[PDB]
Amino acid sequence: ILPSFKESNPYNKLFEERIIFLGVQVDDASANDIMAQLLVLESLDPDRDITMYINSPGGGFTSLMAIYDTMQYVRADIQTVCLGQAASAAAVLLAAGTPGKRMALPNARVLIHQPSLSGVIQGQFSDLEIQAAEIERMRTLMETTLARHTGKDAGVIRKDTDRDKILTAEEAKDYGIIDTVLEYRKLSAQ
Amino acid sequence: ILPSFIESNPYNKLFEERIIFLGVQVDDASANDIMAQLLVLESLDPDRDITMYINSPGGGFTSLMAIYDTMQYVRADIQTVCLGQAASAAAVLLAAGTPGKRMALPNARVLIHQPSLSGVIQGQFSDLEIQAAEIERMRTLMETTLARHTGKDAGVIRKDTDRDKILTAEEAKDYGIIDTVLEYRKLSAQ
Amino acid sequence: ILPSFKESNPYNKLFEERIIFLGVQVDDASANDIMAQLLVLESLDPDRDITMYINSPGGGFTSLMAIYDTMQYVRADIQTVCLGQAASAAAVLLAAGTPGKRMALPNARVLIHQPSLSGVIQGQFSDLEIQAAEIERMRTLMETTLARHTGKDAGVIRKDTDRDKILTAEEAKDYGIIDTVLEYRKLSAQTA
Amino acid sequence: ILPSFIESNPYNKLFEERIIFLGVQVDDASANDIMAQLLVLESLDPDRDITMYINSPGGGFTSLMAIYDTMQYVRADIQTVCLGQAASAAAVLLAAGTPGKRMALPNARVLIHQPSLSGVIQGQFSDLEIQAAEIERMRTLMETTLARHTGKDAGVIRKDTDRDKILTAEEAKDYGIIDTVLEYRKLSAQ
Amino acid sequence: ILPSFISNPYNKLFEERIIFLGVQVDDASANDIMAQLLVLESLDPDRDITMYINSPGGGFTSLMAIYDTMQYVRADIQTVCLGQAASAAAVLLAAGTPGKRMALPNARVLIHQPSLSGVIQGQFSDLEIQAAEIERMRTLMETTLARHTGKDAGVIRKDTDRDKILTAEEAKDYGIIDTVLEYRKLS
Amino acid sequence: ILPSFIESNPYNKLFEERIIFLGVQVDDASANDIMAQLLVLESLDPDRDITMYINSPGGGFTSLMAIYDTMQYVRADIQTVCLGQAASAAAVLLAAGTPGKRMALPNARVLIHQPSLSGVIQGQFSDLEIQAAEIERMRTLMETTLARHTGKDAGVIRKDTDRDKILTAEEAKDYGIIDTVLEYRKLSAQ
Amino acid sequence: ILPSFIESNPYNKLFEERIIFLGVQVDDASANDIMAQLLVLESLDPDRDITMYINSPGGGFTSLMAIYDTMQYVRADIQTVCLGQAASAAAVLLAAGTPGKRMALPNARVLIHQPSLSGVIQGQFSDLEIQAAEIERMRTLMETTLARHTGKDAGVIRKDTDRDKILTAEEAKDYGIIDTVLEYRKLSAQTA
Amino acid sequence: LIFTSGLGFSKGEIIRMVDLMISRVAGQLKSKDMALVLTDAAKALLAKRGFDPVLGARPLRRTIQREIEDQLSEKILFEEVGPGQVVTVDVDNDAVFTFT
Repeated sequence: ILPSFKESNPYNKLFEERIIFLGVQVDDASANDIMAQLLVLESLDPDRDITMYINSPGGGFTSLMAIYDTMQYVRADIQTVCLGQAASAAAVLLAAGTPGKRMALPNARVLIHQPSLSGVIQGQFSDLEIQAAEIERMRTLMETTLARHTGKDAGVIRKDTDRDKILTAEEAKDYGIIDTVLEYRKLSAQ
Repeated sequence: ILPSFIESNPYNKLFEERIIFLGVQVDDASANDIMAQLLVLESLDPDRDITMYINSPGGGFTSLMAIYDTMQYVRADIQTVCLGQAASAAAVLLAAGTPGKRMALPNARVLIHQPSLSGVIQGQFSDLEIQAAEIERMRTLMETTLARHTGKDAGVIRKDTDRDKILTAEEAKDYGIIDTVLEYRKLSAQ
Repeated sequence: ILPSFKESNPYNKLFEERIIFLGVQVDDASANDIMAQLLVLESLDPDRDITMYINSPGGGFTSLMAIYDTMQYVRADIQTVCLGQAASAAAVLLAAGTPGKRMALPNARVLIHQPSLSGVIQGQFSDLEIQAAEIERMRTLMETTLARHTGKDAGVIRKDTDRDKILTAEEAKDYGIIDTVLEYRKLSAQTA
Repeated sequence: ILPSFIESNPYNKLFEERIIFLGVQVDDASANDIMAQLLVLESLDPDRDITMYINSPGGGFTSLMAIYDTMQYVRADIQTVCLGQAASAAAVLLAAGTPGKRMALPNARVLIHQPSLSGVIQGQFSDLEIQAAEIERMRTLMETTLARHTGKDAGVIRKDTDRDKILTAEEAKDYGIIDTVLEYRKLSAQ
Repeated sequence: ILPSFISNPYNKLFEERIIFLGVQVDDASANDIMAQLLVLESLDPDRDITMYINSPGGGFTSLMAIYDTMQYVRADIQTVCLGQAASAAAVLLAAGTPGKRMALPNARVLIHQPSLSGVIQGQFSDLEIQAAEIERMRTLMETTLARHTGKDAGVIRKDTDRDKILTAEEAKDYGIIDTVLEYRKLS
Repeated sequence: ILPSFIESNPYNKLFEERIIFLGVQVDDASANDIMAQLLVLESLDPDRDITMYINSPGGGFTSLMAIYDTMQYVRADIQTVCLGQAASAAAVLLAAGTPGKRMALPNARVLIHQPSLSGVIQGQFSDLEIQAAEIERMRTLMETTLARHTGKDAGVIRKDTDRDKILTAEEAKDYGIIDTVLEYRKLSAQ
Repeated sequence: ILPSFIESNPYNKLFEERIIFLGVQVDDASANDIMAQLLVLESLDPDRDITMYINSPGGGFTSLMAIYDTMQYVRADIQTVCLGQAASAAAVLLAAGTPGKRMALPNARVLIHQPSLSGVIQGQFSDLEIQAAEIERMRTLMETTLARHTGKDAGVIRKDTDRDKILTAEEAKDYGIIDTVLEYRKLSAQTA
Repeated sequence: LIFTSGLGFSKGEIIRMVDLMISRVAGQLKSKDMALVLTDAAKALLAKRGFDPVLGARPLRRTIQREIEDQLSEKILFEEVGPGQVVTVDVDNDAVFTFT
């Protein structure tokens, strides 16, 4: 249950503060909403940074590419903050934030791994030979995006994602996926 | 969880700027919604372009043809933007935009392939002759539509779509499905 | 996700312009809604036409006949427009519009075929004879209605609907189910 | 989707002019709604007729008799219009309108058949003989109501209803279930 | 589809102090009935509360909750039977204020002893407790109907030994209702 | 259906008079709702009493203890009324009202029995030892609360609640679960 | 059915008083809701305490760590109150409130145990070794968190959570998970 | 300056005023050579019928007028009670007054 308080929820109030939440599995339903929100926030004020909070377990590839293109298109800078995890697709989204404005809370984690096709795609050999080509293209594009945004080489990225790579916030920062590890703002502690 | 309040839904804001979002499967319900929106926007301002956003995996054929006829009928020019993917029927809708005003983000993919049957139609051999004739008619209609909206002979389209053909944005521009590939407009990037 | 925009939806605006959308399978619910809308619009302005957009895969027979009787009953004329397809019962509804005011879009599809039982009725032979007689009655009634509204004989309709008959908008206009095939009204297209 | 207008939808509008729509199965929920509507309408103006549109495939017997009693009890006179079909219980309700104000559209259909048990009732022979007595009682009650309202004799109704009897509007008029078959009002056809 | 007007018909009935027991008797419906009864009693204790019954019966404890609330409130209760009153509902129908329990001519009442639906497993030492409880509930129904119909618990027990169906007139002769509604039509 | 009146519905009116309705099973959702209501009512007017209507078959044990701690914590006096039944946890809640303000309608019921493990818990013997010790702790706590509120001794409660003990209103009053058996108020036949 | 009043809900009223409610299993949906609420309450008044009620059976580790980081991140101090139980993840959250401001009702219970992978993860040995390393890392991280927030050596927590450990409010206060066990504030009891 | 001005399941001198008010009727009768006497039961019934605890003694005057003045005037006109006679008012048996 989510309390309300014009009736507005916490999510709407944060949206009015230029904050977006990618806290669900990435797919068309979530991607279209994220895109509409990004476009609206850019229209309202394009010189103000949009904070995107990422706590996703992953999702599809086409949806990731939609969100990525919108993030890289809007005039406003995007600031990604990873809270609990950024697994697979979301990892790219975390690395796609504006250079210098990629953050992860200290206990956040990132998980980068090569694309996988859960389930069986059946058909003649002449159809599987096309599906394999498309999947290889998708994997290569993921590597190229990660290498463009992390500064590594597509070959190094390809080798590192051969199997599930789990990175902590410090390890991700050293890897290029994020820039700074958020420090706690609590006044009592400091 | 889309942010809205009682209704400033971001989709309302998009529609208020003459943007229709085809972000789901192309079926009867979504088809009817799309035609209602196109007609409403044409009435509101017949001489202002209507924008369509296509992130869809395609769907039925009659629904595709409903949307296509409405797009061609309305007095206003239709500008189609492929964001994410435009697969199967949606591809035609992407190519059906007003020539010049067909666009796609750099990482979008367009899938063109021939009509296929969702399941098995059973009956006497005569009923199957009728159904097979209808399916051939539908396939030829698809080839003709794409030939009309891409500048290529229907024979070339038939040869190319005999098996799944996936095109990046640039390959789609060369193929004739779209006209421009959007360039990112982020300010800090320049 | 159907946006709004007084605040209204696209369907409310269409209704305000005297347009009824039969975009679902014909059945009791949709039949009742269409009848209510027809009665309401006819009361609002009896001498003004009511437009019926048809994109439907067919449906029941009693519901079809309810909608048909209501269309033919109201003071106002009915202008039927086939949008993406009109199959089974929706084809009869399309042909039931006022002559001269039935039209289809260029790529629409009409599908006329004889009534088909969905499933099975099990029972004694004395009940199956009754059911078969009723089914034949309904088939003949469909043929008679289409004959009346297309200008063809009942025998010709019976021969044609024996098995699925798929027609394009032009073939439907030749057959007699529609009167005009809609023309595009894009300004750029005309000026080219 | 039923479109409203200016905040009254078509059903509320019909209700303003004293029309009750029995377009569903005759069961507890529909029976209670119809009683409530009949009582409200009687309260608003007892001396004005109440119309009942029937498009139902019939249903329960107790619900039938409840609606029937409420119809026969209200001070206003009920006029029943059959649209599409009035089968099984609904037929009785159509026959139970005020003599002289029962109507059916030309292509309507009426179905009469004796009550039938849905499913199987299991028990000892004593419970089953009690149930059989009750079912004979219900059958005789339906026969009595139909004979009362159609001018036939209970025996003729029994013989006619042994096996499902399907009547067109004209045949229903000649059977005594309705008084007149509605004529079209269109002017183009006049 | 229930059409509103201006409010729904059920709000209009409730304003006139009419409660509709049109569903199965269970905890949810029992709580709704109790809340409505208390509200109506507070608004105007003197004026009577009407209660329409078209239900196929239901639980026993929910029956007893509704029954206690009906007897408790200051307002007189007037029960109508409409289309059916089977099992629990029958008791509630007989639980209206004497002289104010009526039924429509083609109503139907159905009284039978409590029956367990399903099987209650367990050791014999627990099934003895369940059997004793079931007998207690059955005797309680016997006693309530005997109180409200003016018949001995033995007679009511013998009658309800197997499902007993009554028309409105037979129910009247049985003490479950007081009047059978004559039709009100002006013609 | 639950009719509204002028606007509010019966539960809101009950709440406005400081009445809480525990009419469902005792689980986490109902427990949280009951605690929220108790705290709100305590804030509104601490001196005035809060009434709890109990008609429920029981439910969880930790939810029971949450509701019980909240009831015993708030600054206001909690009156309890058992309407149809108070089985298992509910009985404790019924017995946990303020001494003097625990009531039950004449035909109410009160079932008290020892905690029972619904379903089957599996695992090694070293885990089941812990689970059994926890179950014993929960049972002893239930007996302790019942003894504290009914005035009896914990041993007598343990003997009595071994098997399902069903008490009527008067038997409950003798046992100490309640204090008064509500008497009817009906003016007629007073 | 939760009764509204004149309007709001009890939950809206509590939120207006800065009282978040974690009453369900700790998963991504609940984590997102709690994080949004904490951020909103921090925005409205960063200098005021935020109360968090904990009645939950636990849940995912990543959601736990999301909520934990958000609690440790916002400027407002957090006060946790355990009502019915705080099991698995919700125990860590209970210990994550600001030192001195962690409370439990007298009859609450705190269940702390090591992470357990309900379900089966299949794959090659080369993937299972990675998964096992990750699970060990998360277990050690939970031990470190509890050691930090309870003033106990991580080895002590590791030995203690080897099997499910259930603690009553008093035993939790002795352990370190909470600071004070709430006392009833009923007026009648105090006056009697 | 003088100025004047549960939901459910919960449980668990007037005779002098009557004499003063009938004083006017007694005096008017005396002017007519008549002596009105009221019995204790009569006064009790009059107070019961005409005294409203919610509204005080407001409806008492009209009650006295209804029960005594009207009947007494009727009897005077019938000549069944003549000047110089003592009119005694009694109550019998819901109840009803009687004049001697």
